[PDB]
Amino acid sequence: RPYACPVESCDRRFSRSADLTRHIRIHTGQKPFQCRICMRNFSRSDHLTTHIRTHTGEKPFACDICGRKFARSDERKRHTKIHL
DNA sequence: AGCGTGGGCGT
DNA sequence: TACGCCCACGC
Ligand SMILES: [Zn+2]
Ligand SMILES: [Zn+2]
Ligand SMILES: [Zn+2]
Repeated sequence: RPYACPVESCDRRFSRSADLTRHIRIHTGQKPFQCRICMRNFSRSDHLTTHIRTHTGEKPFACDICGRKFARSDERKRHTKIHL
């Protein structure tokens, strides 16, 4: 990790410089992606993609056991474990 | 449950 | 750079 955050209060370090460039948005407060629906801003395009599903009700991820649908794969993952 | 949001990293 | 997921933490 040759790339450290130059911010005074922060001690984080990164392997790839591009990851620090993304991280630095936490301190500058830049949120480049906007929701056309509710006008809310987001720091990441991937998080913007999933936020919009809270409006459309789109749920691409169904549980392998019962078939209950989820907007994000991680919610389905958190759910599947309840069948154990 | 509903879902924000950072870290690791692949395309 | 710009984007897209997995994985995880958090409220
Ligand atoms: Zn920092
Ligand atoms: Zn929105
Ligand atoms: Zn299920």
